[PDB]
Amino acid sequence: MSMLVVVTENVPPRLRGRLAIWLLEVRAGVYVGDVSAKIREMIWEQIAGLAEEGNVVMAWATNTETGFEFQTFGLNRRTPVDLDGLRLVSFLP
Amino acid sequence: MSMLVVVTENVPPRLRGRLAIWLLEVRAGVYVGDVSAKIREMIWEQIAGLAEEGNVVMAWATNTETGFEFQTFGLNRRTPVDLDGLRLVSFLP
Amino acid sequence: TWLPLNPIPLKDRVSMIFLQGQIDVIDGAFVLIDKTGIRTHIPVGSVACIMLEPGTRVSHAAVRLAAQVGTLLVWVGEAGVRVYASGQPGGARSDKLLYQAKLALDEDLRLKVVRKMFELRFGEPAPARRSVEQLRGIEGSRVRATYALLAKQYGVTWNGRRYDPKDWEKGDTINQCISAATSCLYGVTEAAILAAGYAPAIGFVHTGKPLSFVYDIADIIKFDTVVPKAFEIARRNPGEPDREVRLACRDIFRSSKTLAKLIPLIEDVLAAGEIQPPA
Amino acid sequence: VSMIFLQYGQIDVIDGAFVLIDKTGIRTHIPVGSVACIMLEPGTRVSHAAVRLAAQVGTLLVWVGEAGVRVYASGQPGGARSDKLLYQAKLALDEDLRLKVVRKMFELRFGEPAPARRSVEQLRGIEGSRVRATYALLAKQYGVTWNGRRYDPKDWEKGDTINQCISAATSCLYGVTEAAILAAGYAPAIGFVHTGKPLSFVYDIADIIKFDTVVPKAFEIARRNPGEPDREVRLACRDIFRSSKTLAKLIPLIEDVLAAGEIQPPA
Amino acid sequence: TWLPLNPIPLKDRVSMIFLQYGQIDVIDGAFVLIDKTGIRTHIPVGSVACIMLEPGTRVSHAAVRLAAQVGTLLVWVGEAGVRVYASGQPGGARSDKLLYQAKLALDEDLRLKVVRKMFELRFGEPAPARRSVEQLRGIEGSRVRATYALLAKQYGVTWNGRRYDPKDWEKGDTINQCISAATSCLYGVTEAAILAAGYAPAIGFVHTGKPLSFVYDIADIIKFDTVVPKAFEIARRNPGEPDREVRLACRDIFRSSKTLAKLIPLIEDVLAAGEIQP
Amino acid sequence: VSMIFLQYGQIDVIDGAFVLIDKTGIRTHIPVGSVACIMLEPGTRVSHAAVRLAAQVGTLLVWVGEAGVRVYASGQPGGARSDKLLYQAKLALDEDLRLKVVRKMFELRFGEPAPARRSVEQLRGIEGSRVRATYALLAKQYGVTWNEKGDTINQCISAATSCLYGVTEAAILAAGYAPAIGFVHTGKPLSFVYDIADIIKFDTVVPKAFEIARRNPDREVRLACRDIFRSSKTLAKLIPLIEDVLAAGEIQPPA
DNA sequence: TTTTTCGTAGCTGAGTTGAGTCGATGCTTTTTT
DNA sequence: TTTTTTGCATCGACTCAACTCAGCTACGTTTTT
Repeated sequence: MSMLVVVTENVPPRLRGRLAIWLLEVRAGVYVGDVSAKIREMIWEQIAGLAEEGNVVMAWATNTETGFEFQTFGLNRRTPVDLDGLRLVSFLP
Repeated sequence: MSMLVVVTENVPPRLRGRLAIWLLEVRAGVYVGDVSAKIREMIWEQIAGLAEEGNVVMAWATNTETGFEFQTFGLNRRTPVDLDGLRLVSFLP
Repeated sequence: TWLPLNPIPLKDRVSMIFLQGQIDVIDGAFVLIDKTGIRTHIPVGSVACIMLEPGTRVSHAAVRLAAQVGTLLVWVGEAGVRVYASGQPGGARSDKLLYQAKLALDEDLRLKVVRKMFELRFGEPAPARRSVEQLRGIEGSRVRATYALLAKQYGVTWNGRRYDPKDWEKGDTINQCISAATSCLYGVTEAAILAAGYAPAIGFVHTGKPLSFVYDIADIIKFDTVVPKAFEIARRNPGEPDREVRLACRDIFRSSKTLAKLIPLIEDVLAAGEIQPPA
Repeated sequence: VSMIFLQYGQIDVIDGAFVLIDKTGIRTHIPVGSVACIMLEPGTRVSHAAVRLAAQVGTLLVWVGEAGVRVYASGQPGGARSDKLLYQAKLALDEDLRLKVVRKMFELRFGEPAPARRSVEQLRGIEGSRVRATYALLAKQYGVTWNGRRYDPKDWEKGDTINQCISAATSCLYGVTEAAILAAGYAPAIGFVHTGKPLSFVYDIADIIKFDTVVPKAFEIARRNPGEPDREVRLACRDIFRSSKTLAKLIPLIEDVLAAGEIQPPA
Repeated sequence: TWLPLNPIPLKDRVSMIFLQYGQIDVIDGAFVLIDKTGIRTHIPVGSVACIMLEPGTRVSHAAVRLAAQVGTLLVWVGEAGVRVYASGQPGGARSDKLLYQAKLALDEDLRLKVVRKMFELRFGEPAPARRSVEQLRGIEGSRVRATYALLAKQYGVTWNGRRYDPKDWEKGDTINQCISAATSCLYGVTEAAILAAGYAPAIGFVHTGKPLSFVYDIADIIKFDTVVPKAFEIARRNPGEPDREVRLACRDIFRSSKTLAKLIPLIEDVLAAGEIQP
Repeated sequence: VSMIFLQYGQIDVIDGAFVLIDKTGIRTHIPVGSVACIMLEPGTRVSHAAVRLAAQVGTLLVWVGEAGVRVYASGQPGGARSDKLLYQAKLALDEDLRLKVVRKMFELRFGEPAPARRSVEQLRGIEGSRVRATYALLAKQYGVTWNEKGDTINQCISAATSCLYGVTEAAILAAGYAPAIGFVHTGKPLSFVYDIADIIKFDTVVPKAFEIARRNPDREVRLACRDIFRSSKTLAKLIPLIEDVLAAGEIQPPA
């Protein structure tokens, strides 16, 4: 069981509500919760299945170095960047 | 050491960078990190001191029932509401 | 264009939340709106039990939603007493139901089940070769004894467990704490039994009434968890005891793996009936 | 026995009576003594006091679709009284009683007694055969091209128009049947012909009367081939259920299916 | 208005990050890496203990200033990741600690005590008594060779002594180059630690005279418990790109074996073995 | 000690020598043999190859503000030479020698020998007194009222002394000593900086602080100090002063 | 007697907040022993 | 010899993405045993 954060942009209302089923929406498109691994993977496939032409980034607490991991769906100008086994964000144009 | 999330809106550039010192900015005004308690209250006092009158919500992993806690600075149309010892968000019209 | 909505495991949920305004559905999410328009979002999929207080009015879609995410809705009155419940209509799976049934119709199997309940509730085995109603005599006696002892660990004026079916202040503060607390327990227990796929009506110690099995299961853990803190609250003579009882019930349910342990409790309780389970 | 379908308002309480309220004020008056079950159709909103009232008099609330083509929520979940469940149960796990219940189901469905030299697993071959025969015969008395009923429950539009019509129809049928079984006070999971799944008995009851009304109108809609056959098959099922009181007549049939157990029923 | 910017504890940070693209600039008061294609990558400089700058990087004045304020040591490295230069907090020394270390260094009795605790912490059993500085450091040489031999044959790696060529880079053995990358990382976090504690990296006890004497002293205590073994582990597979693999292994070791966490207390405990209290 | 202040460009290497680059091309060429220390002023950008070169020839890089009114970062952090740190240390911890230096510092500051009366605690009272006299008299020639919420004059004085601490720290780092190890001032991380700066504070910096206070400001006091440090080679002559202060220590210096 | 009444989702066009950049200007400064 | 050149924050106007809501129109529906 670990803390989970889901950040959405330009996502259809139905996914906003679906995420509001399990998580608490502290900001517009910023959701928070505490879930299991498989609840997280379900939440994810809900995201993938429903984001359409929005873009979502999901991050959760772990045992790793940085202390968390995160994955994305769709395109955003802040992308995860691979750097010596560290995941960081980069801007583009 | 627990996972930390800081969501800012309408905050001056200097606070955005100041937060970029310790946390990783996965989306615009959405910061993520993993910090100690005292680093969290330091970051917070940074927020209070630099947000001017934009609005920020900071949430961190805890041992409590929901699994996390969260705090706010400034006004937002999503406010925390106390409900049977649970903090939830509510909208205003 | 569309995705299924499946309930998440009970051990992974918040035990209960008390509402409230009107419950509506927005974009497929449970929403609480008051007279001033304030919408409050409720993670219904993350709760095992939603207690609806007076002055709430539920839409059709809302009850639908609660059912598909497998959250039990419970309409309660003042003094927080359980009144009505709503959940998944086909929420029973036949193997488990017939298992429970065959366990209920044979009276030897019934007896063994009762004895396992006894040994789980009081810790050490039941006097052998005794019967169901004799066992419930013993259980009555041990129960009063327990109430007395609690009453004098916590220093609360106690004259027995009596309440009234028609008004509100005709009962002692303690009895009220007790009925609110027990209402919460019956909440999560009904949630558990329904989730496991059994029938709340088919009981072994208690029978005949619609929550017999609920009573049976709950009474096993009723004095290990909620009632002591009911007394702890009664001790303080507060103005509005039911909310404090709620909070106390929630932290108790979580601190002691109560949700986590409820389904397995049911399973080994029934497993004491010599017949092998479905899976 | 007695029940009422409410829709398009708020159910609240006045003077201790069930009331259906809209923008025009009180729409339907209901005295507490006259309903055992209230079917809540879409667009309804239940007051707290209404639920309280229902609870005092032991009234079953059931959240349904229109005319009960879908069942969504139920008060008294998991059955209300122990006896109906144990009655049904005892009828189901004993296989002599199970057998007799099955043959009564058979004769209620086909109008003729089942051969005593056959058994349950022997019988369902026979009724299977009659079913293929019936589907064939219905198929183009109405003029719809037929090569048999095949489906795969993982996708919907692979099957031909007639088959998806049939499946919308039977789904609605399962709706009102589940509704009826819930109203009678029995459990949808404990079946005799069908077993194992949570809606076994629903299937059992429903296929008895499936060929009365519902599959024929399924075929009619498939024949004239409109744009959205699913919704019109659903609506047509709804109107059939409403005009022919299907839920109302479903209950006694159930009581007789089970009473065909030689064991005396509850009160 | 503006708020002060103070450094966070070393134990709470990521051990090191290697930067190697374009130019390091400051934006809105944050450490930023920009390449020639415009891609800006933000670096949480305050959350790192060491920023290793590889060739082709160019640091702004404001950047080095920033790194110093958040107390991150900057380290300029070469090919095979060898440490070549460092930058940080100019007044980074604390008077009581500096004088403590110094007076510990000046009389050779205390020096000897300090050296012996270093020995005991490095090898886990007390040092043969009555022996002197150059003698025990002779012993240290012998045991070190024994160690290199032993590691060389557990990981099954051909070993011909520790030799390198300070002119060409690919003139050195695979293993040795791994060893030099690893030792470089360790010197990184060790220098960070010694500077953070307020001591001087130049004032050593076993090693003396050169600017990283104390760094060598401290690091050699824990170098064979942590980094060199995994250096040999990398050397065994003969990868195409040994340097990056060595970094990954070093960070992984530092986090698993509490290295950042225990480095300062190690220092304090080494020096305390020598007479007078802090 | 040789040093060069570089400003508004990129420091890179050409031919194996330090070059300062603009869009206008090579701005300042510097051979490796002529600098021991390179002061990097604001608006500078250091290449990797430049640092590599500096490291090879042992050249000290110091990130400073303009004219060194502020010191921000230093290569070879914590001093680079063991011998000088221990020299200074040894001079500071035993108190007869500490006494040697304090008195040399006294004479360099006031032009008059310190009375043989002495240790360190009795005089810090005297220099305190001579200081009150000096502030008073300076306050009286420039005609300024004499008695961060405060009067303009003291804020001027503090901007000025801050700059002074800047250039002094720069010098101490350049010489190779440690800013923390002081003789008059002790304990604090910049003790020696205070010690050195208070020797030369009054000949230049405080008077023009007063001139600026009279003309009525922190920015202009800072910049005016920048011009003072630049015109009168302050950092350049600071180093020998430090070396001779410490050399007053009975003990022979390093090489 | 001719009683169309409700909740919820999708769509489209408007008000609105806020992020992100460009180009121009000011500055090399957040100080006190 | 008259060599004014750089990095970085601030500010003000502009573009632009996206949230939020109101009014309108459909609809009671995600099925198969």
